[PDB]
Amino acid sequence: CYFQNCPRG
Amino acid sequence: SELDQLRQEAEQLKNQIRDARKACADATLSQITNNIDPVGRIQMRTRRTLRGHLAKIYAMHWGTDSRLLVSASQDGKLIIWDSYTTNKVHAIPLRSSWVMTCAYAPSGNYVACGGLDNICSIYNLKTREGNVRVSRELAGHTGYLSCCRFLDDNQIVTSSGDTTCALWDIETGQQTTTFTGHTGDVMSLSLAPDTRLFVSGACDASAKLWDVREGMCRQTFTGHESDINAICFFPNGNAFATGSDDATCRLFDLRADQELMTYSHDNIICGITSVSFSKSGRLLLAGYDDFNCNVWDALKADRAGVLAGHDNRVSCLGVTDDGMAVATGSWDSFLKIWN
Amino acid sequence: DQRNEEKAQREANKKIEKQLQKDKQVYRATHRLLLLIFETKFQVDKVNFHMFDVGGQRDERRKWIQCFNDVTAIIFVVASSSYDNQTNRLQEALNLFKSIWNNRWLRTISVILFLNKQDLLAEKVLAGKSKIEDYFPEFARYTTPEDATPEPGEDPRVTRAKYFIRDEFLRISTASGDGRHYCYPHFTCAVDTENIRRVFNDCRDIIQRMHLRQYELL
Amino acid sequence: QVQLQESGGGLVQPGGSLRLSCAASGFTFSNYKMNWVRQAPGKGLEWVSDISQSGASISYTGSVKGRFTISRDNAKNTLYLQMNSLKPEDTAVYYCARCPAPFTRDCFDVTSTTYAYRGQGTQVTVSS
Amino acid sequence: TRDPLLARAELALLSIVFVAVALSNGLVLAALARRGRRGHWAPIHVFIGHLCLADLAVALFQVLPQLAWKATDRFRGPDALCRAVKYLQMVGMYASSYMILAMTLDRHRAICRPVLVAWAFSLLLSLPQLFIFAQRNVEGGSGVTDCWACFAEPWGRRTYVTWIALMVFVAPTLGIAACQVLIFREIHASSAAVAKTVRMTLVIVVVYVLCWAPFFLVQLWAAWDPEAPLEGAPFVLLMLLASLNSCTNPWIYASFSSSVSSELRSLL
Amino acid sequence: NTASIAQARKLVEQLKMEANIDRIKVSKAAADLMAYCEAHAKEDPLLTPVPASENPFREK
Repeated sequence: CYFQNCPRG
Repeated sequence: SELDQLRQEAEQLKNQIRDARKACADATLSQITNNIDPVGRIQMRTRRTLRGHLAKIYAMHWGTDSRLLVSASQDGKLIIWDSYTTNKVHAIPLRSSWVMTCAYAPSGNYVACGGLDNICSIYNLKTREGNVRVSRELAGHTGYLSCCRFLDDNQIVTSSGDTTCALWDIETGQQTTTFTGHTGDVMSLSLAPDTRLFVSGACDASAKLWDVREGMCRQTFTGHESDINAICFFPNGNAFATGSDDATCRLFDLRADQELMTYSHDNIICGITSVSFSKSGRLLLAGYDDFNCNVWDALKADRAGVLAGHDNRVSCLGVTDDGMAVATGSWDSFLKIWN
Repeated sequence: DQRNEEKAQREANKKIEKQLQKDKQVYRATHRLLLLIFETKFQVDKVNFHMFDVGGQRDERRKWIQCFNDVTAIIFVVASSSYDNQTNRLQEALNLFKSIWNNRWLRTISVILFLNKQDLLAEKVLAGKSKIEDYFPEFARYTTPEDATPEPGEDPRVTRAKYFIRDEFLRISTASGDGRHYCYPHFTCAVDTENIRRVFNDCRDIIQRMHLRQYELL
Repeated sequence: QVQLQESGGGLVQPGGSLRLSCAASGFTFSNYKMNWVRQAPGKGLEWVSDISQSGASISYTGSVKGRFTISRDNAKNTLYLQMNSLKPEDTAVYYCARCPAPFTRDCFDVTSTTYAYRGQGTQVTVSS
Repeated sequence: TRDPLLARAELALLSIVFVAVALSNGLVLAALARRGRRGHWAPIHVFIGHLCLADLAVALFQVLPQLAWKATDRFRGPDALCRAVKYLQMVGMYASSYMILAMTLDRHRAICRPVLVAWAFSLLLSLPQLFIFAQRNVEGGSGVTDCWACFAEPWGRRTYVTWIALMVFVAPTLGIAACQVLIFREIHASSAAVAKTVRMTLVIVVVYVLCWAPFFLVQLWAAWDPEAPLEGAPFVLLMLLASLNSCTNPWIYASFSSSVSSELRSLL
Repeated sequence: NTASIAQARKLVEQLKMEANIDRIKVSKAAADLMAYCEAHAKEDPLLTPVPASENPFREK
């Protein structure tokens, strides 16, 4: 969830 | 040996004058300080801080007009802050660069700079535009101009790092009436609020009071083994309080010829640089080397209030000669004003 | 006036604030020190370090030298040559060193020093500037260091005298150590080139070593 | 007020069979350092000894290293020190100097022109 | 329980970053009460702590978006057009490492305005990834559209700015390596001060390396992830470091000179 | 810092010129002192803290 490195939810 | 026999005469007269001194030591304030009310608590918290500077303030002087503040720093600078416009106007560099003591004038036409440089500068003020000009610099007094005065906007008296005491004059720029009786290494002196009198500083503690005319017959104030840094008057033309470096303020009295009460009430192991009386003649604000300053009753000899805004020493402080603010100048570039 | 000159005050202090900022930044970048107000400024490697003497005042100085906060050096070294009439200046210098090494505010002052090398004939000239058993006994007993260089035309004592002074100086500095702190020896090798060169080297180490006294964990 | 009147000296041989002492006056002697300084013929401001905050380093100059001892005592209010057997027939007038600024363990100022807090002198030379 | 593990992890990280902020406040009170503000921070005091101001900025402007980007509440679509939002987040990562590089350069220039220099490096690097990752909306709530994870630029060229980021990573690593090796070499420029000064300098270097190692480890694992598992587990460690840096620098930086310890004992 | 021989001469001349100075009773001098102080004791806001009503530098 940084540099668009995130899972969902 | 004329030197030896004359010096022996000197101890003989010293013994006689000390006998007269002891005879004059008829009583002491005991009842007055015991039955009069303790002064009470003091807060005087952070009100006006001069965070502008960037060096170690070495001296300061409020102006009798209570308008603008001299601060003879160690940058080649000599700033002039303001009393009630919360800011500064004429931040004026210096020909030489390092000066210890400040000075000032009643009105605003002059302001001085006499300190480490060994030259008593006297600035000027034509207009508030940039690059504020310089008036007649004064020199000719060897050793750093330890502290010097402007009674009115025309007269200049100095006692400086030469173990002499001289009265120049701004225009003519020569000796007017010098004074030669002193032996220490002066580090501060102040002027009576009626301008008729200034009182010297000293290292051998003999904080002399001499009259501006010629230094008439007066007294040299023995005792008090540390240095004096902190002399200011209360509006009575008879007594002051030589602040101290061995923590021990005093209240020598010109009228009675005698010291009255030392302030060696412990919990303090530091020095004091400047003290100026709240003109009530009752409080006596002398600052202590730690980040705080502790009040001293002039008539009860009991500390009653704290003053903590610095971190390092406090190098010179002062009170407004109107009775509206007390200002403090440290070594840590911090110049504080308390209500 | 003030009912409208509020802008006058703000512009006055803002203008002089920019001027003051820049000028005292030129000051605050550069570095300075006492010496043998003569700003005989040198300049090397992106700084013109602000060298200056003080001589001229009287001798007793407890409050003048009190002024030197952030004035990072000692240099005074003497030899009691013809120019009695001359004797024991080191323990004057060394005493003064003890002073600057236990004063309340000179204590945080990374000191340095520069000796003299005209001591090629220490014991062979005048016997007063000479280090003999009548001046220092430590000198008579003392050994040689962990690195020597006895240069010719000198008695072995006249050679190792530089290191002996070094070790006495380190004595009063760190062997007494009253402050857990550091002092720097040197000497004159090439005038105005090696002198000032090592000045910059070990004075960048001075500011380094202040950086280590002041925020030690680099 | 600082009646730092000397005591001892005047005349003595290399035997040095004499003791020098001082006079203190009305202060926190239990917080001053001290030291004694003598006067070589004209330019004599050497640093003969000292005595730190009682119970600390007590150092001496190279000419007298290790040999002198310096006496401090609150009750007698008189700063003593012993002399003998090593150049005590000096023509150097001693001075019961006093390190200013008490409550910190340092001092300055062995200046060559009359000093503020130091005594007016202490004669010593060779008797007949 | 869509993200219970994520919720708990981010809450713990919230707590640690908040206490890092409190420590930063103690630090700024120290910088108020000692030695003066910035004229231009060449000497000692004024430089330290501006790093922790960077900490304040990154920590708070970090806790805001990272929590808030689950646009179930308080969001009808990103308020700042999904660009200025993550601005603060990644300028935070940058500026943090960059002013700690600044302290490297301080210790290097001294022993061998930089902060606006660092923020300058931050801004141009800030532009591209969010310029194209001001991304194409994907429907968050069946009729509500917010900026949602759309990419078309990064593979328009080779491997994207991540390698630039890790070169920026390695630069301070070698910076502290250099400073420690040179102070090591220095102690005998010409025996207890040496054994003293060795240990804590080694401490600084090792704590540096340990702290930003998780960037490297999460980077390598997330290189291992795109093919087989498509997981995001060690991201807990990644943001644990995102704090770790910004917080230990407060406390390690207290651990130098005891100035910060003495100030905390004075007031907080 | 004056060690000249004539420094003794000047000091003793000043001392002799101080052999006849004014003498004032300590008790009555101090009496006038605290009478003065108590007469003014209503002026300085530092002495008894009078609030910012009249004080200019009551800023934010």
